[PDB]
Amino acid sequence: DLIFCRKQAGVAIGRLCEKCDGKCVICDSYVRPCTLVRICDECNYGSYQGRCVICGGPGVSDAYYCKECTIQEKDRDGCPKIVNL
Amino acid sequence: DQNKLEEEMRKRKERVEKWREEQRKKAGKKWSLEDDDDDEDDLDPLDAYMEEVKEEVKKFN
Amino acid sequence: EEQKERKIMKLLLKIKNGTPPMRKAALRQITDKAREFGAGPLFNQILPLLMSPTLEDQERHLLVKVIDRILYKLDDLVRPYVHKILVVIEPLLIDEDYYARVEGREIISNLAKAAGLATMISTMRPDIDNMDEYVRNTTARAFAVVASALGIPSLLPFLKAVCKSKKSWQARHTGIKIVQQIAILMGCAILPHLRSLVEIIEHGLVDEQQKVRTISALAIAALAEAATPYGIESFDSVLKPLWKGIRQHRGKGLAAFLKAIGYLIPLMDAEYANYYTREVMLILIREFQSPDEEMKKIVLKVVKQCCGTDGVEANYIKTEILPPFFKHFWQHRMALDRRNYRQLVDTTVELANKVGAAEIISRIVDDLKDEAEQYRKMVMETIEKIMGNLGAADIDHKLEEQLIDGILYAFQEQTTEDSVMLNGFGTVVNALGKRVKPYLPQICGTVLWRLNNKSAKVRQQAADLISRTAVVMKTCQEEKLMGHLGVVLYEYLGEEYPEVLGSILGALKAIVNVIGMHKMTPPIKDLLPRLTPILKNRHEKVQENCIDLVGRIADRGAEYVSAREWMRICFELLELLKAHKKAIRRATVNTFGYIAKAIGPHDVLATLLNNLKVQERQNRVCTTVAIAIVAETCSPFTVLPALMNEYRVPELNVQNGVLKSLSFLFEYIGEMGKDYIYAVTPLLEDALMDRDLVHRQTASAVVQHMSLGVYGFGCEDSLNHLLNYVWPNVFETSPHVIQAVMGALEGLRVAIGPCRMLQYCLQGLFHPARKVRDVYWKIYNSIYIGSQDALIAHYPRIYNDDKNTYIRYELDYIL
Amino acid sequence: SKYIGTGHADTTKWEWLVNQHRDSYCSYMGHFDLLNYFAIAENESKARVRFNLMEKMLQPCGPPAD
Ligand SMILES: CC[C@H](O)[C@@H](C)[C@H]1O[C@@H]1C[C@@](C)(O)/C=C/C=C(\C)[C@H]1OC(=O)C[C@H](O)CC[C@@](C)(O)[C@@H](OC(=O)N2CCN(C3CCCCCC3)CC2)/C=C/[C@@H]1C
Ligand SMILES: [Zn+2]
Ligand SMILES: [Zn+2]
Ligand SMILES: [Zn+2]
Repeated sequence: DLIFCRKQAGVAIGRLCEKCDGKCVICDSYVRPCTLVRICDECNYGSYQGRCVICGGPGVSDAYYCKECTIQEKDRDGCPKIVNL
Repeated sequence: DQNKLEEEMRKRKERVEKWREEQRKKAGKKWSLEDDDDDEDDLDPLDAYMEEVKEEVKKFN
Repeated sequence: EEQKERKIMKLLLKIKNGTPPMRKAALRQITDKAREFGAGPLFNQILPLLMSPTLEDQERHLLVKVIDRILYKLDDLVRPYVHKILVVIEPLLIDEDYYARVEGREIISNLAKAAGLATMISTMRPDIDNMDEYVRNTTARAFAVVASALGIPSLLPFLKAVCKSKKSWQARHTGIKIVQQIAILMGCAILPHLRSLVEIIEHGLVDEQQKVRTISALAIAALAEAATPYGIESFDSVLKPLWKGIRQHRGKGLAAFLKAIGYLIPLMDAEYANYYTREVMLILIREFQSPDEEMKKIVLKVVKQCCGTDGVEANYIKTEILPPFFKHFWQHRMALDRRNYRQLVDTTVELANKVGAAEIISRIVDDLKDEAEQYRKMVMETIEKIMGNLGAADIDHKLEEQLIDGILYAFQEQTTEDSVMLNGFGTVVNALGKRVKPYLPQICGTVLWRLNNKSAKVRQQAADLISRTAVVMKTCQEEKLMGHLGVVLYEYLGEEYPEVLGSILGALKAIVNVIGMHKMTPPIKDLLPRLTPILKNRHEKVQENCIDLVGRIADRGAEYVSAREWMRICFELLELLKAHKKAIRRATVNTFGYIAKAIGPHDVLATLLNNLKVQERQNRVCTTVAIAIVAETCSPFTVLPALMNEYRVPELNVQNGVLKSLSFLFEYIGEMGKDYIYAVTPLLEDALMDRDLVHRQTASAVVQHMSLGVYGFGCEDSLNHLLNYVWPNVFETSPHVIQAVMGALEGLRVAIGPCRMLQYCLQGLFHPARKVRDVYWKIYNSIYIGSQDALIAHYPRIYNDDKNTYIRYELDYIL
Repeated sequence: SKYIGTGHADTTKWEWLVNQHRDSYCSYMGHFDLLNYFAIAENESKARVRFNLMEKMLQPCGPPAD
């Protein structure tokens, strides 16, 4: 049930927690963070305002795509928030 | 060295106090804009327009 | 049947405690169901559940969305219930929770759109004249929400009528409050209707009732704040009454009128701004002496607003405004007053930002020596803010002497360790720069006295000060009692408090990082063996600072300690690449790079290969990272032969480690790999011909990282050669192998181009077997989603049949 | 599957060919110098070529089978 949200991303910036701080959301790499992550409006609302996009804990820093995912334009899909059903 | 550091502090404190002594010799009702509470002290165009509206609502019903 | 529809509209429980798929399913079905259910039962049940005392936030959000959707469909049937809904949701608009307010406003907006304007007005009009002040506020906020939903000109007639009511002053008050709430809620969207609203509310400034005048002034201030920096022609019929009122009024109404003046002044030109400032300024100077504190806050805000415009120049300010300001506001009574303290600091900083730093700084710097420490911290805060915003250029000899003496006396006279004095000292010294030569002996004596003893909470603050000021400490060409300080910091290396040890290590690092290893007193061959046992401490600040210090030492003083101890230190650092914290990992990477650059790649690489052979998973992964680091700092030419010689061992689990190391190496070096693709190609061939599955999976990962690493560098020959060996693995059922194969194919799509991939897919797209078709259409869809545009030039020609035309004729044109 | 133009093991020749014709026409509308080439080749105004391509967008390759 690890599925990405894949909704139209807005102006909200994705956040990472203390455990996931250096990670890439899509491929889980740690090398060369390149592009700032954007999330949709339903992922950024109320109690969901600041939360890790990978796990859902309290965010502390910005989420980034890696250079490898940026080269393949994998930052052009929807909201990359991990959502469980 | 520690004794010298302690001395330097003592002298600075003494100089400040002397300067101060030298100077000294030379020399509510509560209200809020968030309330309408006034302090102590104490045909029509609204009905006509209301009558025009009431007429519209009655006609629709 | 009645409870029929109730039992079936328990759909809202289907949604409340339910799964997301059935959530949206029941949402859609209840949306289709709403018009037939009827608003009566639906609301009769939902408004209690929304009135539930312990509902959640997102449950409330989903309920609000349900309301939105069931309100859109049933449009004109909601009228007979509007009143009821309002009594439930006219609260939630003055709630201290922001999202509760957003949800209430959204609900009222959808309700106003569902119903009509006449219905909302007819249900909301009786509570316009109410005496309970709690109702007249929610009514005004709801009218503002309705105006924001249905538009301003649709409500303009009702407004124009209600604030001309001669029946009662409560109706006029509530109408003007509606205009004010409309401004507050809509912001800069009121600009096309500014003059209409202003002419609707302008006659209240001269009312016989004092509450109407106050609310009119507050509404004018709200409109002027929403309009900035545009709109002054629309505020023209208010300039005369407002100023006559500030000349005649006194008290609460005077405060409202002054707030209005202050919000209106920044909209004028230099002439009017300059002319109007003089008038309101004599009035404000008179009002400086007021006992009330709300009045003081308003006066400070107006002074800050007016002194920030162009029509007011520094001459008039220093001549008329500064003497009374500094005579009336700068007393410790202001310091214990926590309400207006920040306001005073901001007003003073923004005054200095126009009149010049020297005058403000002097007038308050004589006050740095004071019996009260609250008044000391206030002055220090203001001074360091001004210093950070403008600097110390026009500060002169007398002012410099006074500043230094004051900050020194304030540092020593300190009860509790505060960040205020620390930051003030730091920024003052940093702004003075190379100018403070003798106060450098003085400051060194002061920090020596503070660092000598007293509970290590003063010592850690002194260490922070050293860490932040050592740059200007040494750049002034002074190094000796710098070493005297370093000796004491060294002696303060055994500390039970990790917080103080972190600051000590930071100060030591800032010293050794700024003074040269040359001619410096505390020997490195003494500091480093004393330093290596601290690397095993478990505090984050201690660990980070220790790693940074060892890194600096290895970068500059590498020739002072044997290579064996460096090897031990790097083997110990190996375990810190697993840290849960990012700063620890960053510093560890840096320090490992420095140590590898220092002692040479050969021995560390031999040790790392031995360690990769014999350990558990996480340690082997960290060893792989370490090999990649060594190969990046010392060119991969020095690592690749020894790593490829290890693939020659005839034993599995050794070759797989070499392959994982090559994978991470290429991923880590990226563009640097363009010179090394020819060297690893036969090894990847061998690994791709192997029967072992991990061999082929890891070789595919290597191919992917190598492909994405070299892109635009002309390495297509080897990549096509390797694709010839990767492609036969598309008929693999193992999930990990096929995942790696797909990754490698999508990397080759970028490095090699989509034309080659389409050429590999063409003959299988229409194969008779369904397995081949499934695999090839998956690959083709992956190629098509990325670079759909390039494929236009690559499609093969397909001839027309009898029924259909397939040739693209435009591309056959020949100019 | 949600992206328009992708295929699967049951895709026919007609669907494939109309997909590539449709995105060919869109690529012609997008690129400024391809439309120049066509408008010089057939001696028409560029607005006319654009309108002709939009009109051809509806049913390229003729109506489907059976
Ligand atoms: C197979 C590898 C493993 O997945 C491993 C990375 C990781 O899974 C383990 C778990 C764990 C916690 O032990 C380690 C995780 C991550 C690391 C050790 C990375 O470091 C960090 O997290 C710290 C932080 O994210 C930044 C580190 C940094 C800058 O070195 C990062 O690499 C880079 O950004 N590089 C490496 C490439 N380098 C060159 C230099 C030229 C221009 C920039 C790009 C190319 C620039 C700097 C990765 C390092 C560690 C793998
Ligand atoms: Zn990535
Ligand atoms: Zn997390
Ligand atoms: Zn999302």
